[PDB]
Amino acid sequence: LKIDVKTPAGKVDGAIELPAELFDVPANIALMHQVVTAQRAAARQGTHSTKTRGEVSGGGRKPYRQKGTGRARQGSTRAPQFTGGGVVHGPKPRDYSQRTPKKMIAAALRGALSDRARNGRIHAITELVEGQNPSTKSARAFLASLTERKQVLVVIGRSDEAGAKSVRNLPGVHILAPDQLNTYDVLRADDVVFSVEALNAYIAANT
Amino acid sequence: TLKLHDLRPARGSKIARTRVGRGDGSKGKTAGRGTKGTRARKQVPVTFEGGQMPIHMRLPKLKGFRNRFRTEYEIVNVGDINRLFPQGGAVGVDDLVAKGAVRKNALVKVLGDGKLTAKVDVSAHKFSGSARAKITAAGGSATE
Amino acid sequence: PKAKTHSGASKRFRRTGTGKIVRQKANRRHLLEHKPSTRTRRLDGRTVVAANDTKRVTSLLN
Amino acid sequence: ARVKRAVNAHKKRRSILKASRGYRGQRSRLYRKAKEQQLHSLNYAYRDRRARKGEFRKLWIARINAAARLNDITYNRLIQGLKAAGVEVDRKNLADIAISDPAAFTALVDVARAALPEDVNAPS
RNA sequence: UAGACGGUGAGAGCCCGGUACGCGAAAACCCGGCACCUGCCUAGUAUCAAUUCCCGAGUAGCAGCGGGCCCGUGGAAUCCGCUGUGAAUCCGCCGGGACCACCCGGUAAGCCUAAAUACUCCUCGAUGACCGAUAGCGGAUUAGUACCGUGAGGGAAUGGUGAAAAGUACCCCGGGAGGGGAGUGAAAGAGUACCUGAAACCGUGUGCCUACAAUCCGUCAGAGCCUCCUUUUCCUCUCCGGAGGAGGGUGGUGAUGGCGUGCCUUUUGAAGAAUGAGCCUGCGAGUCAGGGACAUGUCGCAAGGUUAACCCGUGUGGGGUAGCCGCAGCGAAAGCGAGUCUGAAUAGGGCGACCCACACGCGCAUACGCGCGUGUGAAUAGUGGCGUGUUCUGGACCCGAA
RNA sequence: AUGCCGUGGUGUAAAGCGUGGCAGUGAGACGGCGGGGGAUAAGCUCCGUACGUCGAAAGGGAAACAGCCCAGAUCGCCGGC
RNA sequence: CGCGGCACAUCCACCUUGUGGUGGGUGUGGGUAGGGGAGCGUCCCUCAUUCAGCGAAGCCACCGGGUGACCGGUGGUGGA
Ligand SMILES: [Mg+2]
Ligand SMILES: [Mg+2]
Ligand SMILES: [Mg+2]
Ligand SMILES: [Mg+2]
Ligand SMILES: [Mg+2]
Ligand SMILES: [Mg+2]
Ligand SMILES: [Mg+2]
Ligand SMILES: [Mg+2]
Ligand SMILES: [Mg+2]
Ligand SMILES: [Mg+2]
Ligand SMILES: [Mg+2]
Ligand SMILES: [Mg+2]
Ligand SMILES: [Mg+2]
Ligand SMILES: [Mg+2]
Ligand SMILES: [Mg+2]
Ligand SMILES: [Mg+2]
Ligand SMILES: [Mg+2]
Ligand SMILES: [Mg+2]
Ligand SMILES: [Mg+2]
Ligand SMILES: [Mg+2]
Ligand SMILES: [Mg+2]
Ligand SMILES: [Mg+2]
Ligand SMILES: [Mg+2]
Ligand SMILES: [Mg+2]
Ligand SMILES: [Mg+2]
Ligand SMILES: [Mg+2]
Ligand SMILES: [Mg+2]
Ligand SMILES: [Mg+2]
Ligand SMILES: [Mg+2]
Ligand SMILES: [Mg+2]
Ligand SMILES: [Mg+2]
Ligand SMILES: [Mg+2]
Ligand SMILES: [Mg+2]
Ligand SMILES: [Mg+2]
Ligand SMILES: [Mg+2]
Ligand SMILES: [Mg+2]
Ligand SMILES: [Mg+2]
Ligand SMILES: [Mg+2]
Ligand SMILES: [Mg+2]
Ligand SMILES: [Mg+2]
Ligand SMILES: [Mg+2]
Ligand SMILES: [Mg+2]
Ligand SMILES: [Mg+2]
Ligand SMILES: [Mg+2]
Ligand SMILES: [Mg+2]
Ligand SMILES: [Mg+2]
Ligand SMILES: [Mg+2]
Ligand SMILES: [Mg+2]
Ligand SMILES: [Mg+2]
Ligand SMILES: [Mg+2]
Ligand SMILES: [Mg+2]
Ligand SMILES: [Mg+2]
Ligand SMILES: [Mg+2]
Ligand SMILES: [Mg+2]
Ligand SMILES: [Mg+2]
Ligand SMILES: [Mg+2]
Ligand SMILES: [Mg+2]
Ligand SMILES: [Mg+2]
Ligand SMILES: [Mg+2]
Ligand SMILES: [Mg+2]
Ligand SMILES: [Mg+2]
Ligand SMILES: [Mg+2]
Ligand SMILES: [Mg+2]
Repeated sequence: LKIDVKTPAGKVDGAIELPAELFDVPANIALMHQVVTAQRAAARQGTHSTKTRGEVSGGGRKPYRQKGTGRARQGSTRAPQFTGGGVVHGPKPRDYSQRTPKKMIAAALRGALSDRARNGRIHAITELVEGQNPSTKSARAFLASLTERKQVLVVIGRSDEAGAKSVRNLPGVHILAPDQLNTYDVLRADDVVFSVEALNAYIAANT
Repeated sequence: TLKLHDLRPARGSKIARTRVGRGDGSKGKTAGRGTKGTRARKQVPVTFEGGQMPIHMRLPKLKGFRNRFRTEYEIVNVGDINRLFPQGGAVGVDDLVAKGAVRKNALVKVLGDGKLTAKVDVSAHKFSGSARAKITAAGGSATE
Repeated sequence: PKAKTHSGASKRFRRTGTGKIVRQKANRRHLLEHKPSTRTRRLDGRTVVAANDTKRVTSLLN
Repeated sequence: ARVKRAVNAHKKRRSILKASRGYRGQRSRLYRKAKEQQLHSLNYAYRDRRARKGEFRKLWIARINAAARLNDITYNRLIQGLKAAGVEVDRKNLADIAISDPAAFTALVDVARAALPEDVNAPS
């Protein structure tokens, strides 16, 4: 309900009040399983392909006369029972995106962020590096003062570039913009670390 | 905390697909067809009744014509006015769209089903004959 | 694609307010001199499509 | 995902061929012919587990009948005599006493012969 | 600011090529600026007049025959061709679905025109709940090659030693091939016939059975023999050893007795002398698209539900009300509307709405419940996702003609 | 005589009915009893039968033997009727 | 019929008194076309976790387990 804001190399300056209609929502698991499935279904590429019997090279003529040879009648050399023939019902390029409604997408995101806020997993900071040039060493030590856990979602504003560069190649740290929060990256994370500008922009976009 | 390995669908939502033609312990060789005739390799069209004159040619056509220039109204009942506006006042076409009684961009028409007990003052198109009665008998007016 | 409805069946069947499917009745267009008025009044109007035809007629209308 | 078939398909092939060890010809060597014979072998086995309950009874009755005729009675009136005397020993053990202890089988005939009615041909 | 990816003697951010990030161009090409240079313009304007002239010609229109429009010649407009006939310059002409009148709209028979859209032989940079050598391109290999055909054409098969070639010096048998010993290597249980090395199939050795018996070749009953472990005194060398026998137990085999008509397909009925199958290994058949259709499971919102193209973002995120479905029906329709069509009907019938399970009460009815308020607070509803079944249109489960 | 329709009792779980989803089948065979065609022949052919079995039914009997007689196999037992 | 195991329907009891579970009766459980229900094995991806040059896969053999598809252990071979 109330998150104290900490500073890089320092102490608590202020606090943010999380609104209860956005961070204290009861979590629907059947709803979150549908949204997380639909995002990984949209994440696919679907570039898998085979050839049918009409698309394998050659195979136009009838290879011998139908009656009088003592062989089974065949009709084409690229039938699917042959070696080198076309695939029957094989893969073709598909798109797997789904049509999950807007209210179901927004409710799963609130239900995942409510579960982190209910467990003390939301952290508010002012910035990652306290200067203007990036430094992974100083930014790693500051996240270790917050967390001891392997998966960390850092939500910082897109204009802030020195903070984003400072936590890029840290393993187990995912960066995204405040208007790109979704259910998969929040349920993968153990600790969601907002910036003070990033958390105020998420609340103001949802009142 | 809920993690990605704690999510599972609602019971009964995801059911298994029937894979047909995969041995004798399931739907076996013929995959539910059984026959040796048309239904064993092809579909039969719905319009075909074996050769006699079908139901969509035995019967006569429905009589009449469609009016090309037919105007259509979106309908609101005066009993719905009593529930939507329990204080009375002016009721326009824009006031009925926001209250969900009627669709956008269409001519409205008040009908007289229900009990109007409030003092409303409603502007619309084409009042019903029993709707002009109940509006004035409740204390209001109805103009075009 | 998109399912095309059946043109000849939509000229012969329609739906009521509750969802019944109604039709008109045959033996009425011509040869009407030897038919008494007890018969043309029986063949007048509309009746509901019988239960043994309602599955195939509903799929022609859809 | 293209799936090769062999890791799954060889599972039932190895087990059919182990159940057919000791068959002669193609019936221990080839999977298609070992499997036709396992269909008959497990029907024959089912058929014979229910048949040997009658086969052993057919063996026991033959030995009770042989031992009773040594003690000048038939199998026929011996079974009437033991039902009349209330001796509920079954034919499995009555053909086992007849071999290992012939004196006790003579003591059972005298119980069966005494309980038998005076004229067996007279009506009940 | 680098934990991309690959290499390196086995899972490397710190060993190598790189990566993040930055730096770089003689000349040619491309793009742009500024100059040269090249063109264009500097006399019209305004008011009034209706007197005249002009406003795209073998054209429009008309007719015959055709083509195409939702429109298959129809009452057939608008648009195009061929044949005949053939105007008018604004009071003109053409269109507004035969046609006429009024009215509205526009000025055919001259020309040019960017962007929004389509495509990828090819270049560069990436990517995959794509393939991994019968797959994936026909082509990882002489590949459109070898080969087949007079020709147009058709059209294959063929990858892997090891980290390193250190690819076995030397000796022996042999004409060689091949081997044996040595030696190399972590391993030749990796030796250019080379990673792993399955089955069919082919030998050699060994245990049991079999040369007087009629066998869908198995199954149940069952003796003996062979093998390897164990219970009771004995060889008690006794910790030994199990040394031999007796009992039990595995594993192999099966003298002998009974029972016993292959599998598939297709049929009234097949062991059938009906069909298919020599054998093994590998491959070979209900799939996919779509805000489709009907029905259901399930989730979200709910008298509402939901967006499409599109827009913005590193993405699966946020916008986007056009639309669709629900919201009142009845009627050929005009129409009227909890009703409405038919009808002369205040007749009946069709279709459609319509609660008594109930407190008080109102003229009340044996107590019953007809009508209406406050509910006693009656019992319902749609729509968008995702499963699944059927289905429509597509090759539509797969193979097969003449 | 049976059969058929109605009704009142009594009995009887897996009867009946309405409306949806998905079917398959629409070549039958012999046996009993009644009839047609045929020569009152056919392992003939065509109908009737709250008749039966096979089809799709293993087990026991009929020497063998889909359709006849007995009996309907959840599995195990070296029990009994 | 007897004794023992399993399954399904129904009834009777209860434990959040059907989303179900446990217990006790009675009944039922041949089956082609076909309908409904519930599962085994192969492969790929995601999250979590755990093995592996002190030997992964694959293969071979022996010993065992399950109501079925099938599984597990141990050893030999082998090299990720
Ligand atoms: Mg072709
Ligand atoms: Mg062909
Ligand atoms: Mg291919
Ligand atoms: Mg969206
Ligand atoms: Mg699917
Ligand atoms: Mg088959
Ligand atoms: Mg078939
Ligand atoms: Mg059929
Ligand atoms: Mg005809
Ligand atoms: Mg008429
Ligand atoms: Mg008349
Ligand atoms: Mg043998
Ligand atoms: Mg018996
Ligand atoms: Mg790497
Ligand atoms: Mg480097
Ligand atoms: Mg002009
Ligand atoms: Mg013309
Ligand atoms: Mg035309
Ligand atoms: Mg001309
Ligand atoms: Mg007009
Ligand atoms: Mg012009
Ligand atoms: Mg042009
Ligand atoms: Mg253009
Ligand atoms: Mg391009
Ligand atoms: Mg490329
Ligand atoms: Mg190839
Ligand atoms: Mg040549
Ligand atoms: Mg040598
Ligand atoms: Mg050597
Ligand atoms: Mg060495
Ligand atoms: Mg090795
Ligand atoms: Mg070799
Ligand atoms: Mg090898
Ligand atoms: Mg002999
Ligand atoms: Mg004989
Ligand atoms: Mg025949
Ligand atoms: Mg049949
Ligand atoms: Mg044959
Ligand atoms: Mg034969
Ligand atoms: Mg043959
Ligand atoms: Mg209507
Ligand atoms: Mg009426
Ligand atoms: Mg719903
Ligand atoms: Mg039904
Ligand atoms: Mg017939
Ligand atoms: Mg047939
Ligand atoms: Mg018949
Ligand atoms: Mg007869
Ligand atoms: Mg006959
Ligand atoms: Mg008969
Ligand atoms: Mg039988
Ligand atoms: Mg039966
Ligand atoms: Mg029999
Ligand atoms: Mg017999
Ligand atoms: Mg008896
Ligand atoms: Mg039974
Ligand atoms: Mg059954
Ligand atoms: Mg079946
Ligand atoms: Mg080893
Ligand atoms: Mg694998
Ligand atoms: Mg195994
Ligand atoms: Mg192992
Ligand atoms: Mg192994």
